[PDB]
Amino acid sequence: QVQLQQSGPELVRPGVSVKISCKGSGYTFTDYAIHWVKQSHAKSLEWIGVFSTYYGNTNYNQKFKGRATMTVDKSSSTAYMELARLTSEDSAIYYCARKSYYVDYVDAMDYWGQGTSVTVSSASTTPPSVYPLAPGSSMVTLGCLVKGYFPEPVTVTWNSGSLSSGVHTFPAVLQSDLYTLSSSVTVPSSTWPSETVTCNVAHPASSTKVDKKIVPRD
Amino acid sequence: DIVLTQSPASLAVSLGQRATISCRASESVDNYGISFMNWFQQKPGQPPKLLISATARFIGSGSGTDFSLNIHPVEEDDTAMYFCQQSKEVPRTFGGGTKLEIKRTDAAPTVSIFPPSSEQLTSGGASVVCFLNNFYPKDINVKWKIDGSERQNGVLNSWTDQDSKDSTYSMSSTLTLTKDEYERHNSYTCEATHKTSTSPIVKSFNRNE
Repeated sequence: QVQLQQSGPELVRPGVSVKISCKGSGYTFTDYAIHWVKQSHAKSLEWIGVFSTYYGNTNYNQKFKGRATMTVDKSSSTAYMELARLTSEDSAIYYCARKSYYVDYVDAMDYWGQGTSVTVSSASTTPPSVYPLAPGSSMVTLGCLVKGYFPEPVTVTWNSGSLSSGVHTFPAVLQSDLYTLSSSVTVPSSTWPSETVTCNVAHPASSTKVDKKIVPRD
Repeated sequence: DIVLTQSPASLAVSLGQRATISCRASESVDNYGISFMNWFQQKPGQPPKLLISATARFIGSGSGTDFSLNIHPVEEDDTAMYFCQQSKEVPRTFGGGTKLEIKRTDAAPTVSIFPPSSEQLTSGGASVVCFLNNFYPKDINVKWKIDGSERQNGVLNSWTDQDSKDSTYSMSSTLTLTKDEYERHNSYTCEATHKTSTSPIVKSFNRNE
């Protein structure tokens, strides 16, 4: 299967550069060019440029002012994009996508990488505090409050991923350089607290994992 | 650049019905009978996915500057942002996106309120959390009351996108106080106004219980 695998999320200080990778598999990498696309929010897709993996030729969107440099490692089927002199306006998800023709002569972007989230900030990496939300003594709803961390992302699971149905994990909110998010899980009332429910939180940027059981109030 | 303008910003369509989304280009994206126009679907948390290129539930139409995407019949998993994109000229450009919402029956929110954990109070903070889950339509307002008086400062809200399975929305509202202010009041109330009831849904707790 055609797959483009991108590098992980980056926290970078303003004024530095960041170099992100996109490794192709499941096809002959140098037979297809690579598009790069910026997504600064849900209603914005902006084309950065297209890179010929075979010839090394590039065509850039002038709006990036030459701050983007596209390169390749043909032996490892990997394309790179370096963006220099970063500001907060460069905080975005960056995608690579394969150029192909589904209709003859019409440039399309047909398989996409999973995206690389870049945060441009001077703020300090900070681990989350994880607070269990239990109700007092149908379905019961339990919660987990993940507060005061930076940067994104955190991953929240319930019972190590065994509880997947009935979960709502909400988008984080940024205030004063710290993120807060919450997650709820709804389970049959006959299953808690007679059985255990645990919030599992991982914050890769601070190399932190926290497990908090949701404990009935005493 | 060629500018692409989509209409509407969002639409709600019932299951099995037809959705039509417009894209207007600032100049022709046609030549030699070929329309250099693609459409993409982006579900939350996922990269865009190519749907249609040039011009069976997804069908592109149009010519010149005037294009549209038709989805028929609409299914629950079609809730997504839809983008048009032109390959007539460099730079490639995208429209601003159109959100497809699945119209379903009204659903009242399930409202749950939580006091601050003992762990948080020990470090001197106090967040009160209210979940308002699995409701439809998406329009909702949450009011926080402390001892009967509305509180505005310290409230932070977050919303989910529409659920790809049951077509509902959920919301989390967190009122954050200091432990000092929190322990000076007794009654904390999350109050939700939603189309589904004439009277607002009230969940509360008393700190001293």
